[PDB]
Amino acid sequence: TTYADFIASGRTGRRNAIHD
Amino acid sequence: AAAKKGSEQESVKEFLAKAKEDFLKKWESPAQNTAHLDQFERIKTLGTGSFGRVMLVKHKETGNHYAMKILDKQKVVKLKQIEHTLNEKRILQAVNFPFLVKLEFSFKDNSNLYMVMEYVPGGEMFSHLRRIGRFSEPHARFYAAQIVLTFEYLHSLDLIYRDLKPENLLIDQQGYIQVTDFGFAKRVKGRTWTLCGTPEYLAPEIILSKGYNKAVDWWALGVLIYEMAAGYPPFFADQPIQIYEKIVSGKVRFPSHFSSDLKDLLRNLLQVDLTKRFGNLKNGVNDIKNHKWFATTDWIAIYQRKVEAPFIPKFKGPGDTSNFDDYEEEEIRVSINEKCGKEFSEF
Ligand SMILES: O=S(=O)(NCCNC/C=C/c1ccc(Br)cc1)c1cccc2cnccc12
Repeated sequence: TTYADFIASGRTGRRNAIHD
Repeated sequence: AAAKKGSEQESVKEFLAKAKEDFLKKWESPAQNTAHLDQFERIKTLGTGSFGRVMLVKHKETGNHYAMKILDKQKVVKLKQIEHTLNEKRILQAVNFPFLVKLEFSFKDNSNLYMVMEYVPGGEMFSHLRRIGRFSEPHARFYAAQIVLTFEYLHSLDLIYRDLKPENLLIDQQGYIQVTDFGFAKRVKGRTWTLCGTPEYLAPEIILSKGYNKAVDWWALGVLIYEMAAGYPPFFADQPIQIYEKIVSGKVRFPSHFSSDLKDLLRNLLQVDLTKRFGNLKNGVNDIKNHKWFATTDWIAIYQRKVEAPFIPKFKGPGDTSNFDDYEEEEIRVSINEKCGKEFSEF
Protein backbone atom coordinates (compact mmCIF):
# COMPACT_ATOMS: atom_id res chain seq x y z
CA THR A 1 0.00 0.00 0.00
CA THR A 2 1.10 3.64 -0.52
CA TYR A 3 0.71 4.25 3.24
CA ALA A 4 3.03 1.27 3.99
CA ASP A 5 5.54 2.61 1.45
CA PHE A 6 5.39 6.00 3.12
CA ILE A 7 5.86 4.55 6.63
CA ALA A 8 8.89 2.56 5.41
CA SER A 9 10.49 5.61 3.75
CA GLY A 10 13.17 7.84 5.27
CA ARG A 11 10.95 10.99 5.21
CA THR A 12 8.20 10.40 7.82
CA GLY A 13 10.07 12.49 10.43
CA ARG A 14 10.26 16.33 10.55
CA ARG A 15 11.33 17.70 7.19
CA ASN A 16 13.96 20.43 7.08
CA ALA A 17 13.63 23.54 4.95
CA ILE A 18 16.23 23.83 2.16
CA HIS A 19 18.26 27.03 2.29
CA ASP A 20 21.22 26.92 -0.07
CA ALA B 1 -20.76 31.84 -7.07
CA ALA B 2 -16.92 32.00 -7.34
CA ALA B 3 -17.16 35.00 -9.72
CA LYS B 4 -20.08 36.79 -8.01
CA LYS B 5 -19.22 40.09 -6.29
CA GLY B 6 -21.85 40.07 -3.52
CA SER B 7 -22.06 42.14 -0.32
CA GLU B 8 -20.00 39.48 1.49
CA GLN B 9 -17.08 40.24 -0.89
CA GLU B 10 -17.28 43.96 -0.04
CA SER B 11 -17.11 43.20 3.73
CA VAL B 12 -13.92 41.15 3.16
CA LYS B 13 -12.51 43.95 1.02
CA GLU B 14 -13.36 46.53 3.72
CA PHE B 15 -11.70 44.37 6.41
CA LEU B 16 -8.58 43.86 4.30
CA ALA B 17 -8.14 47.61 3.54
CA LYS B 18 -8.13 48.38 7.30
CA ALA B 19 -5.77 45.43 7.88
CA LYS B 20 -3.37 46.87 5.29
CA GLU B 21 -3.41 50.29 6.96
CA ASP B 22 -2.45 48.74 10.34
CA PHE B 23 0.24 46.55 8.69
CA LEU B 24 1.92 49.34 6.71
CA LYS B 25 2.41 51.50 9.81
CA LYS B 26 4.30 48.70 11.55
CA TRP B 27 6.02 47.68 8.28
CA GLU B 28 7.43 51.16 7.88
CA SER B 29 8.36 51.61 11.59
CA PRO B 30 9.27 48.19 13.03
CA ALA B 31 9.34 47.51 16.78
CA GLN B 32 12.93 46.93 17.84
CA ASN B 33 14.81 45.97 21.00
CA THR B 34 11.74 45.46 23.18
CA ALA B 35 13.14 43.08 25.77
CA HIS B 36 16.37 41.51 27.08
CA LEU B 37 17.45 37.91 27.50
CA ASP B 38 17.76 38.22 31.29
CA GLN B 39 14.00 38.99 31.48
CA PHE B 40 13.26 35.36 30.62
CA GLU B 41 13.77 32.06 32.33
CA ARG B 42 14.65 29.39 29.75
CA ILE B 43 12.78 26.14 30.31
CA LYS B 44 12.99 23.57 27.51
CA THR B 45 13.64 23.30 23.78
CA LEU B 46 10.50 22.98 21.65
CA GLY B 47 12.14 22.73 18.21
CA THR B 48 15.47 23.12 16.38
CA GLY B 49 16.64 24.29 12.98
CA SER B 50 19.87 24.86 11.08
CA PHE B 51 20.83 28.13 12.74
CA GLY B 52 19.16 27.94 16.17
CA ARG B 53 16.38 26.61 18.43
CA VAL B 54 13.02 27.61 19.91
CA MET B 55 12.73 27.29 23.66
CA LEU B 56 9.83 27.53 26.10
CA VAL B 57 10.62 30.49 28.37
CA LYS B 58 8.92 32.24 31.31
CA HIS B 59 8.80 36.06 31.40
CA LYS B 60 9.98 36.90 34.94
CA GLU B 61 8.06 40.14 35.40
CA THR B 62 4.63 38.70 34.31
CA GLY B 63 5.04 34.88 34.69
CA ASN B 64 3.68 34.44 31.15
CA HIS B 65 5.11 31.58 29.03
CA TYR B 66 6.46 32.25 25.54
CA ALA B 67 8.28 30.46 22.72
CA MET B 68 11.61 32.17 22.20
CA LYS B 69 13.43 31.60 18.88
CA ILE B 70 17.20 31.99 19.29
CA LEU B 71 19.15 32.49 16.05
CA ASP B 72 22.95 32.29 15.99
CA LYS B 73 24.03 35.28 13.86
CA GLN B 74 27.20 33.50 12.62
CA LYS B 75 25.19 30.48 11.48
CA VAL B 76 22.64 32.74 9.74
CA VAL B 77 25.50 34.42 7.87
CA LYS B 78 27.14 31.12 6.85
CA LEU B 79 23.84 29.83 5.46
CA LYS B 80 23.23 33.14 3.63
CA GLN B 81 19.94 33.72 5.45
CA ILE B 82 20.60 37.31 6.56
CA GLU B 83 17.92 39.00 4.42
CA HIS B 84 15.45 36.14 5.11
CA THR B 85 15.95 36.60 8.85
CA LEU B 86 15.41 40.39 8.50
CA ASN B 87 12.25 39.63 6.44
CA GLU B 88 11.01 37.19 9.10
CA LYS B 89 11.19 39.63 11.98
CA ARG B 90 10.03 42.73 10.08
CA ILE B 91 6.98 40.91 8.72
CA LEU B 92 6.02 39.01 11.86
CA GLN B 93 6.14 42.17 14.03
CA ALA B 94 3.80 43.91 11.57
CA VAL B 95 1.08 41.28 11.00
CA ASN B 96 -2.11 40.58 13.04
CA PHE B 97 -4.55 37.69 12.28
CA PRO B 98 -6.26 35.11 14.52
CA PHE B 99 -4.26 32.22 12.95
CA LEU B 100 -0.82 33.89 12.99
CA VAL B 101 1.41 33.42 16.04
CA LYS B 102 2.10 36.79 17.68
CA LEU B 103 5.59 38.18 18.06
CA GLU B 104 5.56 39.79 21.55
CA PHE B 105 9.20 40.95 21.82
CA SER B 106 12.41 40.96 19.86
CA PHE B 107 16.00 41.84 20.63
CA LYS B 108 19.59 40.81 19.96
CA ASP B 109 22.89 40.49 21.81
CA ASN B 110 26.52 39.93 20.77
CA SER B 111 25.83 36.40 19.54
CA ASN B 112 22.17 35.86 18.78
CA LEU B 113 18.89 37.25 17.52
CA TYR B 114 15.79 36.61 19.62
CA MET B 115 12.12 36.48 18.69
CA VAL B 116 9.74 35.93 21.61
CA MET B 117 6.37 34.67 20.37
CA GLU B 118 3.21 33.37 22.06
CA TYR B 119 3.56 29.79 23.34
CA VAL B 120 1.13 27.44 21.65
CA PRO B 121 0.88 24.40 23.99
CA GLY B 122 -1.05 21.89 21.82
CA GLY B 123 2.02 20.87 19.77
CA GLU B 124 2.61 20.68 16.02
CA MET B 125 -0.05 19.42 13.62
CA PHE B 126 2.81 17.19 12.36
CA SER B 127 2.91 15.29 15.65
CA HIS B 128 -0.83 14.67 15.78
CA LEU B 129 -1.08 13.81 12.11
CA ARG B 130 1.72 11.23 12.16
CA ARG B 131 0.37 9.61 15.34
CA ILE B 132 -3.29 9.43 14.25
CA GLY B 133 -2.37 8.47 10.66
CA ARG B 134 -4.71 10.80 8.76
CA PHE B 135 -7.48 13.28 9.50
CA SER B 136 -11.06 12.85 8.38
CA GLU B 137 -12.16 15.17 5.57
CA PRO B 138 -14.19 17.37 7.97
CA HIS B 139 -11.17 17.61 10.30
CA ALA B 140 -8.82 18.47 7.41
CA ARG B 141 -11.38 20.98 6.04
CA PHE B 142 -11.51 22.80 9.38
CA TYR B 143 -7.68 23.29 9.32
CA ALA B 144 -7.61 24.05 5.60
CA ALA B 145 -10.21 26.81 5.98
CA GLN B 146 -7.92 28.57 8.42
CA ILE B 147 -4.98 28.40 6.01
CA VAL B 148 -7.23 29.75 3.20
CA LEU B 149 -8.19 32.84 5.28
CA THR B 150 -4.59 33.27 6.48
CA PHE B 151 -3.26 33.22 2.91
CA GLU B 152 -6.04 35.63 1.84
CA TYR B 153 -4.80 37.97 4.60
CA LEU B 154 -1.05 37.58 3.93
CA HIS B 155 -1.38 37.86 0.14
CA SER B 156 -3.45 41.05 0.36
CA LEU B 157 -0.40 42.55 2.11
CA ASP B 158 1.80 41.51 -0.85
CA LEU B 159 3.34 38.78 1.34
CA ILE B 160 4.28 35.27 0.19
CA TYR B 161 4.67 32.75 3.02
CA ARG B 162 6.61 29.93 1.27
CA ASP B 163 6.88 27.36 4.05
CA LEU B 164 3.48 25.73 4.59
CA LYS B 165 3.73 22.24 6.19
CA PRO B 166 2.34 20.43 9.26
CA GLU B 167 5.64 21.03 11.15
CA ASN B 168 4.96 24.83 11.03
CA LEU B 169 1.34 24.71 12.19
CA LEU B 170 0.65 24.61 15.94
CA ILE B 171 -2.64 23.66 17.60
CA ASP B 172 -3.81 26.06 20.30
CA GLN B 173 -5.90 25.37 23.39
CA GLN B 174 -9.11 25.91 21.38
CA GLY B 175 -7.92 23.44 18.71
CA TYR B 176 -7.39 26.26 16.18
CA ILE B 177 -4.26 26.64 13.98
CA GLN B 178 -1.40 29.03 14.71
CA VAL B 179 0.99 29.49 11.73
CA THR B 180 4.64 29.84 12.78
CA ASP B 181 7.95 30.06 10.85
CA PHE B 182 8.11 33.19 8.80
CA GLY B 183 11.72 32.46 7.85
CA PHE B 184 10.92 32.48 4.09
CA ALA B 185 8.11 35.05 4.13
CA LYS B 186 8.73 37.98 1.79
CA ARG B 187 6.94 41.18 0.77
CA VAL B 188 7.16 41.28 -3.04
CA LYS B 189 4.98 42.86 -5.65
CA GLY B 190 5.33 40.67 -8.76
CA ARG B 191 8.02 38.02 -9.21
CA THR B 192 10.65 36.32 -7.01
CA TRP B 193 13.29 33.59 -7.59
CA THR B 194 14.78 32.14 -4.39
CA LEU B 195 14.84 28.38 -4.29
CA CYS B 196 13.55 27.87 -0.73
CA GLY B 197 10.88 25.91 1.10
CA THR B 198 10.57 22.19 1.88
CA PRO B 199 10.93 19.62 -0.96
CA GLU B 200 7.50 17.92 -0.60
CA TYR B 201 5.73 21.31 -0.67
CA LEU B 202 7.60 23.05 -3.54
CA ALA B 203 5.57 24.16 -6.56
CA PRO B 204 6.99 23.03 -9.97
CA GLU B 205 7.79 26.65 -10.96
CA ILE B 206 10.10 26.89 -7.94
CA ILE B 207 12.02 23.72 -8.74
CA LEU B 208 12.24 24.68 -12.46
CA SER B 209 13.84 28.10 -11.59
CA LYS B 210 11.06 29.96 -13.33
CA GLY B 211 10.45 32.92 -11.05
CA TYR B 212 7.18 32.74 -9.13
CA ASN B 213 4.58 34.49 -7.02
CA LYS B 214 1.90 33.85 -4.38
CA ALA B 215 0.50 30.96 -6.47
CA VAL B 216 3.20 28.79 -4.84
CA ASP B 217 1.36 29.13 -1.50
CA TRP B 218 -1.86 27.81 -3.12
CA TRP B 219 0.00 24.81 -4.52
CA ALA B 220 1.43 24.24 -1.01
CA LEU B 221 -2.11 24.32 0.29
CA GLY B 222 -2.95 21.48 -2.13
CA VAL B 223 -0.02 19.47 -0.72
CA LEU B 224 -1.13 20.16 2.88
CA ILE B 225 -4.74 19.18 2.33
CA TYR B 226 -3.62 16.01 0.55
CA GLU B 227 -1.22 15.11 3.36
CA MET B 228 -3.80 15.79 6.12
CA ALA B 229 -6.51 13.68 4.44
CA ALA B 230 -4.20 10.88 3.15
CA GLY B 231 -1.65 10.59 5.97
CA TYR B 232 1.18 10.95 3.41
CA PRO B 233 2.15 13.66 0.89
CA PRO B 234 1.14 13.51 -2.77
CA PHE B 235 4.85 13.44 -3.78
CA PHE B 236 7.24 11.46 -1.56
CA ALA B 237 10.45 9.46 -2.01
CA ASP B 238 13.65 8.74 -0.11
CA GLN B 239 15.64 11.60 -1.69
CA PRO B 240 14.68 15.23 -2.63
CA ILE B 241 15.68 14.85 -6.34
CA GLN B 242 13.18 11.99 -6.65
CA ILE B 243 10.46 14.15 -5.05
CA TYR B 244 11.15 16.92 -7.63
CA GLU B 245 10.77 14.48 -10.55
CA LYS B 246 7.34 13.52 -9.19
CA ILE B 247 6.33 17.15 -8.69
CA VAL B 248 7.28 18.22 -12.24
CA SER B 249 5.83 15.12 -13.95
CA GLY B 250 2.26 16.51 -13.78
CA LYS B 251 0.82 13.28 -12.30
CA VAL B 252 -0.92 12.88 -8.92
CA ARG B 253 -2.80 9.81 -7.50
CA PHE B 254 -5.49 10.04 -4.82
CA PRO B 255 -6.30 7.44 -2.14
CA SER B 256 -9.48 5.52 -2.93
CA HIS B 257 -11.15 7.06 0.15
CA PHE B 258 -10.85 10.68 -1.09
CA SER B 259 -14.25 12.21 -1.83
CA SER B 260 -14.77 13.26 -5.44
CA ASP B 261 -15.16 16.92 -4.24
CA LEU B 262 -11.80 16.62 -2.42
CA LYS B 263 -10.13 15.16 -5.53
CA ASP B 264 -11.52 17.95 -7.67
CA LEU B 265 -10.26 20.69 -5.32
CA LEU B 266 -6.79 19.12 -5.26
CA ARG B 267 -6.63 18.80 -9.06
CA ASN B 268 -7.23 22.56 -9.18
CA LEU B 269 -4.64 23.38 -6.47
CA LEU B 270 -1.97 20.91 -7.56
CA GLN B 271 -2.22 22.34 -11.04
CA VAL B 272 1.11 22.73 -12.82
CA ASP B 273 -0.47 25.24 -15.29
CA LEU B 274 -0.60 28.69 -13.60
CA THR B 275 -3.40 29.92 -15.91
CA LYS B 276 -5.48 27.14 -14.38
CA ARG B 277 -4.33 26.98 -10.70
CA PHE B 278 -7.00 27.86 -8.16
CA GLY B 279 -6.09 30.91 -6.13
CA ASN B 280 -4.25 32.29 -9.21
CA LEU B 281 -7.26 33.17 -11.42
CA LYS B 282 -9.56 36.15 -12.02
CA ASN B 283 -11.71 35.07 -9.04
CA GLY B 284 -8.64 34.81 -6.77
CA VAL B 285 -9.31 33.11 -3.43
CA ASN B 286 -13.06 32.87 -4.17
CA ASP B 287 -12.52 29.96 -6.56
CA ILE B 288 -11.30 28.16 -3.42
CA LYS B 289 -13.83 29.45 -0.85
CA ASN B 290 -16.80 28.57 -3.11
CA HIS B 291 -15.57 25.10 -4.16
CA LYS B 292 -18.00 22.24 -3.36
CA TRP B 293 -15.56 20.76 -0.82
CA PHE B 294 -15.99 23.91 1.25
CA ALA B 295 -19.83 24.11 0.98
CA THR B 296 -20.28 23.33 4.68
CA THR B 297 -17.61 25.89 5.72
CA ASP B 298 -18.89 29.13 7.25
CA TRP B 299 -15.91 31.44 6.60
CA ILE B 300 -16.97 34.17 9.02
CA ALA B 301 -17.55 31.61 11.80
CA ILE B 302 -14.08 30.12 11.25
CA TYR B 303 -12.53 33.61 11.41
CA GLN B 304 -14.50 34.31 14.60
CA ARG B 305 -13.36 30.97 16.12
CA LYS B 306 -17.04 30.03 16.60
CA VAL B 307 -16.79 26.60 14.95
CA GLU B 308 -16.23 23.63 17.26
CA ALA B 309 -12.77 22.14 16.75
CA PRO B 310 -12.50 18.43 15.93
CA PHE B 311 -10.03 18.07 18.82
CA ILE B 312 -8.70 19.92 21.82
CA PRO B 313 -5.08 19.13 22.81
CA LYS B 314 -4.42 17.68 26.25
CA PHE B 315 -3.55 20.55 28.57
CA LYS B 316 -1.85 19.86 31.90
CA GLY B 317 -1.50 23.38 33.33
CA PRO B 318 0.77 26.25 32.24
CA GLY B 319 4.29 25.45 31.01
CA ASP B 320 3.50 21.78 30.25
CA THR B 321 5.33 20.47 27.13
CA SER B 322 4.02 16.89 26.75
CA ASN B 323 2.65 17.79 23.32
CA PHE B 324 6.25 18.32 22.10
CA ASP B 325 9.12 15.99 21.40
CA ASP B 326 12.29 16.12 23.52
CA TYR B 327 15.40 17.70 22.06
CA GLU B 328 18.98 17.88 23.30
CA GLU B 329 19.59 21.06 25.31
CA GLU B 330 22.58 23.31 24.78
CA GLU B 331 23.70 26.23 26.96
CA ILE B 332 23.19 29.66 25.38
CA ARG B 333 26.58 31.35 25.11
CA VAL B 334 26.84 35.07 24.55
CA SER B 335 30.22 36.13 23.21
CA ILE B 336 32.03 39.11 24.76
CA ASN B 337 32.47 40.40 21.20
CA GLU B 338 29.68 41.66 18.91
CA LYS B 339 29.23 39.35 15.92
CA CYS B 340 27.87 40.47 12.58
CA GLY B 341 26.71 43.87 13.84
CA LYS B 342 26.43 45.61 10.51
CA GLU B 343 24.48 42.75 8.89
CA PHE B 344 21.74 42.76 11.53
CA SER B 345 21.67 46.47 12.48
CA GLU B 346 17.97 46.80 11.61
CA PHE B 347 16.86 43.74 13.67
O1 LIG C 1 8.80 24.82 18.56
S1 LIG C 1 8.50 25.47 17.27
O2 LIG C 1 9.80 25.75 16.59
N1 LIG C 1 7.59 24.47 16.34
C1 LIG C 1 7.20 25.03 15.02
C2 LIG C 1 8.22 24.68 13.91
N2 LIG C 1 8.72 23.30 14.04
C3 LIG C 1 9.98 23.30 14.81
C4 LIG C 1 10.97 24.06 14.17
C5 LIG C 1 11.84 24.82 14.94
C6 LIG C 1 12.87 25.60 14.40
C7 LIG C 1 13.70 26.33 15.24
C8 LIG C 1 14.72 27.12 14.73
C9 LIG C 1 14.91 27.19 13.35
BR1 LIG C 1 16.33 28.24 12.61
C10 LIG C 1 14.08 26.45 12.50
C11 LIG C 1 13.06 25.66 13.02
C12 LIG C 1 7.69 27.03 17.54
C13 LIG C 1 8.06 28.12 16.75
C14 LIG C 1 7.46 29.37 16.92
C15 LIG C 1 6.47 29.54 17.89
C16 LIG C 1 6.09 28.46 18.69
C17 LIG C 1 5.10 28.61 19.67
N3 LIG C 1 4.73 27.59 20.44
C18 LIG C 1 5.29 26.39 20.30
C19 LIG C 1 6.28 26.16 19.35
C20 LIG C 1 6.70 27.21 18.52
